[PDB]
Amino acid sequence: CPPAKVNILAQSRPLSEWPINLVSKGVQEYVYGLTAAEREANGTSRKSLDRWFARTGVPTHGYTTVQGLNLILRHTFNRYDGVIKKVETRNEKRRSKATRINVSREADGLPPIEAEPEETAFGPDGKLKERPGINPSIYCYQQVSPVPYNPAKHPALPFSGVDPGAPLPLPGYVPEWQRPHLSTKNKRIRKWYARANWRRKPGRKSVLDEAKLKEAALKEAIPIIVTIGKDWIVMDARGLLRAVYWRGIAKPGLSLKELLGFSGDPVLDPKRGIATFTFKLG
DNA sequence: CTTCAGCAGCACGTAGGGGAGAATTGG
RNA sequence: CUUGCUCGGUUCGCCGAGACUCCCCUACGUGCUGCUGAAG
DNA sequence: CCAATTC
Repeated sequence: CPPAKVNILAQSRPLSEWPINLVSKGVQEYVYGLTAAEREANGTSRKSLDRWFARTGVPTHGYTTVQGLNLILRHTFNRYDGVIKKVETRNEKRRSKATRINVSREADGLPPIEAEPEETAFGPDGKLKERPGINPSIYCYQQVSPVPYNPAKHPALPFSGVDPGAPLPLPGYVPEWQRPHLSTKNKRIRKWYARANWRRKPGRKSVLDEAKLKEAALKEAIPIIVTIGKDWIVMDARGLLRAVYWRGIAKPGLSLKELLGFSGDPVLDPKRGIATFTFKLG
C-alpha cells in the first residue's frame, strides 16, 4: 500500500481548529498519563461513546461520529500500551539473558548469580514516565472521503473542477539552440510554471517570479473537496495523478472517478500543508 | 591547562512504540 | 507522465539527470555550545 | 441518503 502526497490548495480555516483535531488532542491529553488501574475503568457504539465522553472529562466540541471517534480511541490506547510494550519486551529480553546465563550456571554447578532489576513505565506517583506526545494527524474516514469538485454543490470559490468522467488532459518555447538533444525517452513533462525551473541557484538569472508559477499551477488544478462538518479541504489531485502515472497503473486513461478509485481514508498533517493518500491492495 | 564527569541539545545516524478500511443497513 | 522534492546546463525562453514507505512520539548519542570537580 | 453497524 504505497503512499502519495497532495498539496492542500484551499481551506476555510486552519486544520488545527477543526473539531476532529481538537477532540483528538483532548482525548490524547486526557488518556496520556493515567495510573494502570485508572485506564482499566476508563478503557463501537453511539451509546458507548456517549457515556465514555461523560465518565471521562473529555469534552466533545460538536463531534459525535462513530467512524470519527473510535479511531482516536483505538490509536490512543494502543500507543499507551505500546509504551508499556517497549518496557515489557526489554524486560522479556532481560529474562532471556537471565535464562542464558542460568543455562551455563547449571553446567558449572554453581548457585545462580544475582540478576539485575527490571523497569516499568510508571513512576512512584502513579502517572506514566514516558508520556507520549500528541499526534496531530487529522485522520479521515469513510463517510467523509475525497470527493471531486462540483461547483453546484460545494461552496463558491475560485477554482475549476472537471467532470467526474472524462479522460484528464495530457511559454515553453524550447528555443532552437535547445533542440539537439531533447529527451527522446519517456520521462516527466514539467511546465513553464514548474518551480524546479525557477529555483535560485548561481547559474540561473531569471529566478522565481513570486506569484506567476503559483497562479499557473492553480489555473490547471484538479480539485477534490473533503468536507468534514462545516469545514472543507480543497486538494490538488495532480500529485495523485503523477503517482498513478509513473507507477505503471494507468496510461492517459482515467477520470475523477477512477483516479480516486485507486483509499478514501487520507491522513492530513496540518503543519506541512499536506495530505497523504493510500492505494488499493496492489 | 589539562585530563575526565553528567545533563542539555541548533546537528546526525539508530532504535522501537504507534498509524496508514470498506461492507451492509435503517429510518 | 500537469502539482510538489534533489542535482546539474543556459543565449534566462526551459532543458537535462534522478528520489519517491511515509507521518508522529519517547529516549539516547557523536562532533560543537553550555555548567563543574581533579593535576603542575 | 447517510450516519450508524460488523470484522
